[PDB]
Amino acid sequence: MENIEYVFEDVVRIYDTDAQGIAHYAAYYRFFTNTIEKFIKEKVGIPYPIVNENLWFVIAESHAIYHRPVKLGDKLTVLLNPKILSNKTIKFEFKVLKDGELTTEGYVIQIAINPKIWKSTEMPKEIMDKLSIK
Amino acid sequence: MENIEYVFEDVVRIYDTDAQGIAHYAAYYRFFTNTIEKFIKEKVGIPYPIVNENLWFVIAESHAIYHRPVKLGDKLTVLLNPKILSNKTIKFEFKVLKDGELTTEGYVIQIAINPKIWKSTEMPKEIMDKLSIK
Amino acid sequence: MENIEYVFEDVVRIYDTDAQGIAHYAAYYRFFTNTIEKFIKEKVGIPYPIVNENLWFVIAESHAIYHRPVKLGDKLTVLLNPKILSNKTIKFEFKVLKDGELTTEGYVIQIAINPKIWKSTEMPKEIMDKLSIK
Amino acid sequence: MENIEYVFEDVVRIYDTDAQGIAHYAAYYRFFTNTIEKFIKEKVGIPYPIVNENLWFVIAESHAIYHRPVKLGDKLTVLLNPKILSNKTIKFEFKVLKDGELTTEGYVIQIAINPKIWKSTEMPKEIMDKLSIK
Ligand SMILES: CC(C)(COP(=O)(O)OP(=O)(O)OC[C@H]1O[C@@H](n2cnc3c(N)ncnc32)[C@H](O)[C@@H]1OP(=O)(O)O)[C@H](O)C(=O)NCCC(=O)NCCS
Ligand SMILES: CC(C)(COP(=O)(O)OP(=O)(O)OC[C@H]1O[C@@H](n2cnc3c(N)ncnc32)[C@H](O)[C@@H]1OP(=O)(O)O)[C@H](O)C(=O)NCCC(=O)NCCS
Ligand SMILES: CC(C)(COP(=O)(O)OP(=O)(O)OC[C@H]1O[C@@H](n2cnc3c(N)ncnc32)[C@H](O)[C@@H]1OP(=O)(O)O)[C@H](O)C(=O)NCCC(=O)NCCS
Ligand SMILES: CC(C)(COP(=O)(O)OP(=O)(O)OC[C@H]1O[C@@H](n2cnc3c(N)ncnc32)[C@H](O)[C@@H]1OP(=O)(O)O)[C@H](O)C(=O)NCCC(=O)NCCS
Repeated sequence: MENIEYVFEDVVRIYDTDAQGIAHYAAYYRFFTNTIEKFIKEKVGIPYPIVNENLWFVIAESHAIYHRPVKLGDKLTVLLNPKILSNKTIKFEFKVLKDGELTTEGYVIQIAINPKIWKSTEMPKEIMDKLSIK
Repeated sequence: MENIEYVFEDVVRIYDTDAQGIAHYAAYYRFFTNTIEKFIKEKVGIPYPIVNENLWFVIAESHAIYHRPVKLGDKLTVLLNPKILSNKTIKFEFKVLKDGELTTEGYVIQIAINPKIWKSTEMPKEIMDKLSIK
Repeated sequence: MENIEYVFEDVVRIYDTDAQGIAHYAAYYRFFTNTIEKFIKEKVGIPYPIVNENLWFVIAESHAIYHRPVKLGDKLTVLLNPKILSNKTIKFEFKVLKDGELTTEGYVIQIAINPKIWKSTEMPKEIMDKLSIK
Repeated sequence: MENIEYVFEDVVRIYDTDAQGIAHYAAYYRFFTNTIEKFIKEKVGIPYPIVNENLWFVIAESHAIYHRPVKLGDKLTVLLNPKILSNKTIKFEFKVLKDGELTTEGYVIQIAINPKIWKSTEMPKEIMDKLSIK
């Protein structure tokens, strides 16, 4: 449980599926959004992706490779590997597994911005400090 | 085309379906949201449901009776009957049809609010004036 | 563990909100589906809303009143009251609370069907014996 | 009508946004799915992503870069560039513009499959003859 902040688990529900009977594009975002939110909560102690009126996180890039399908009722495990690319950027890599078998892998790059001017902004030292602890 | 502001048509797409192969709960909201937005645009000339920083519309109540299923690729027609219940409230009744055959009917009650205090607020006369014209 | 099948807790997420800063129409479906799904699992011990190839639950009617908004981060408690209307239809009444104040109330009505012919069907006694308790 | 199959226009809706006041991850799927669906209809004359019981398209990989945000009400133009990678896989590259400035770029890769066995399958010549034009 030492790395538990990097592990998120849940089941595929009706609203994660479309008529092809497999999880859909937006369902993977719920899964990886839940994983990043927990991580930040437990590692940093702050809300995500809206931290405050002067600091938000927005997605600058996204990628996913869907190796295998996941169906309604599958218990998924998501594994997170955050990489701090700068005082403005984080790549959250993730893997999705069913019973230890990889189904999906990808990443999202998020940028810290001050939403009032809507430009990128350097993350406070407190947050960087928390983020550097494995 | 005189009542065209009350008529909205579109097809059911992949993302309106879940694994039961029929349109899902949120897909009807896209359909009825598109219908109300067009109506307000053409009848009133303003954006919806966020009109400005001092005036928004939020849903206070909703109802739907789903008589028949709609499937991927169905061309749906939505018919709107707005009833102005007060200077603060509108019931947007709707019907959904496939080839003239009713599939769905319901309503949403929307309230005008000033979001800065988050309380109900009376709609300007200009808007009421526009809304009263059939 | 008194009435624990009937109580579900959840938290408002970024994907539950729209630009009005509050939970949107589909979010409430997320909440009540989770509540109903959990109830069925614990009380009947079966999957929901697709039980098997011959037995599905489909929504016939939905209703909600939104007394108060819920926002990103709020924790919520859904209370369920299943009402068995017939050998084949259930009305799942629900309330949403926040810090123990009522924010939302509603119901969905669900009907058991055979999806191969798409007509409603009596719930098996297996299932009805278990639902009939409590 | 030069390259009209490749151009799609859409508008950002309330259901395309989250509490950050901008279009969210799934919204972009809404846009590019509509773009791809329209292209397939006009170029090949078939439904997408479910062509028939023996032929579906499923996403194998997705990628996007979000240069600029889009907001509620913005009109958008999606530009499509289909690249045929094999007898069974297509890479649908896309750009999103707003007031003719680049906001977003990406691709999804789609594979033709038989869903009854769930293995990839060569696209029929009917379909490939039509896709191969332009
Ligand atoms: C259908 C599926 C199993 C593919 O089945 P398969 O036939 O066993 O897959 P293969 O690995 O043989 O792929 C077939 C071809 O596609 C190619 N392919 C797979 N991924 C590719 C990609 N990312 N880019 C380009 N080509 C790709 C393979 O190289 C192979 O090429 P080939 O013509 O040289 O043989 C697929 O992996 C799948 O079900 N993925 C799940 C998709 C999903 O759930 N999508 C969710 C989107 S939200
Ligand atoms: C499956 C469906 C066709 C019902 O099929 P059916 O068997 O032909 O339907 P019936 O009209 O005979 O309904 C069966 C029973 O349910 C009852 N019922 C239907 N709607 C009801 C409701 N709103 N409240 C209470 N009971 C209801 C009927 O009165 C009937 O009662 P009975 O036991 O006295 O015979 C259903 O109408 C349907 O497919 N609706 C589409 C649902 C859908 O697309 N849901 C989308 C949700 S987002
Ligand atoms: C904004 C909100 C608090 C209303 O604030 P309020 O100032 O207390 O508004 P009121 O309760 O006095 O109601 C406004 C008026 O419309 C009427 N009204 C409210 N709900 C109604 C309903 N469901 N049907 C018909 N009329 C209704 C009221 O009677 C009142 O009329 P009145 O002044 O003549 O008495 C509202 O309850 C709310 O925030 N709801 C939650 C919105 C939400 O989260 N939903 C969207 C998610 S899908
Ligand atoms: C806020 C926004 C304009 C960035 O503003 P900006 O101040 O110009 O930020 P920059 O372009 O200088 O990039 C910020 C930093 O992160 C880096 N960065 C940006 N995108 C990156 C990416 N995709 N991968 C790795 N690093 C990246 C930049 O190189 C820069 O680092 P630097 O200062 O060392 O050069 C951003 O482009 C944006 O609004 N994107 C749209 C967000 C959105 O709508 N997406 C969510 C919907 S799903």
